[PDB]
Amino acid sequence: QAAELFLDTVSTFTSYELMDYKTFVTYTVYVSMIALERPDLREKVIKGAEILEVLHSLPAVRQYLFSLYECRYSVFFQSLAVVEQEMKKDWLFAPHYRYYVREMRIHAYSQLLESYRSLTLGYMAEAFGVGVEFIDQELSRFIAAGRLHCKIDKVNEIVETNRPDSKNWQYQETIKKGDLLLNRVQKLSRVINM
Amino acid sequence: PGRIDRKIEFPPPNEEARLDILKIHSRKMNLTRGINLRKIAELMPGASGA
Repeated sequence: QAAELFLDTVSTFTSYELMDYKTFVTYTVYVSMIALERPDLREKVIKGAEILEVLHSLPAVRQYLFSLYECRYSVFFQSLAVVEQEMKKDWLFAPHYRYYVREMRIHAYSQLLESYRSLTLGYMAEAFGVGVEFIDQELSRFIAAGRLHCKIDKVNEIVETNRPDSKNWQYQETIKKGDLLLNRVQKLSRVINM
Repeated sequence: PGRIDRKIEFPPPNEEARLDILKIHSRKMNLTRGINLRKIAELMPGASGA
């Protein structure tokens, strides 16, 4: 919703509160890179001249956007650590800087990993980002986190993916909201009538 | 002269008094950032408010 309110970046103005228009540009790209998928990214932010000419003055942000779009995975963690570091030292993003990059990592892992089925784990250290045990414990906590749809083999050194349906995942949030609202109207149901 | 109490003249707008009508009237449009209404107010040589 935040990028959706940040949709225009055209009628937006040289503000009193974001006196840099380009800081508003950095904000809308930082929220857009999570908020929208490839089709949207591959038309909206990549072809906008009004969005292009303002990151034209940005050396890192133009790199940080194009390292993700142009499959430059290894430097993406470097610039990711930069923007995550400043975001850690940033007002209004310091409430959710850990929330940001835990979505960025699983987003890039979804991007590369949802291409092939038989890509091995040792392939990714040199072409993707260094640390075989880091990719080990990192994907292990994400499959263990119940996302990042694949299934890793260990003692033959290969990573296998699958594809799930839109059934049980879409079922899950329905039973979440059903139990949540059941708690709500149950609680209020005991609130009224003594 | 014992009839009318006050008579008030209405002049055509100058370059100042066209810019504010551009300001008020330009409110309900979906603009683009950077317009420079001063130039356009100079381009109109003061016809009337309509």
